[PDB]
Amino acid sequence: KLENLKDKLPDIKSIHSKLLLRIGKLQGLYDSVQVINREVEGLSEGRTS
Amino acid sequence: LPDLHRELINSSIRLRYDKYQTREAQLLEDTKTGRDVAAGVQNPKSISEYYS
Repeated sequence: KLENLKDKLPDIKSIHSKLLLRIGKLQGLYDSVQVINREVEGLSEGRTS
Repeated sequence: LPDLHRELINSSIRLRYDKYQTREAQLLEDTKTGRDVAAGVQNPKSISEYYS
């Protein structure tokens, strides 16, 4: 059963490429929340234009 | 009666001699298990890409 190890390899390349996709999405949600917390800090200083 | 007495004792050594042969033979099998069969596969590049 270990002789081929051929058609069992690209179905782990598939589930590993979706996980690296889901990491980069939620790493982008934690970079737009840190934009909202830079505006609400600066706006509640008192200086708007 | 003494005809069959001689063949009976002559066959009980062979039954005990063939028993001792298997105990030495299946203690060699118990060392043969391991990586005797691991270095037999000719597909070594795919079995390191799968584990990585």
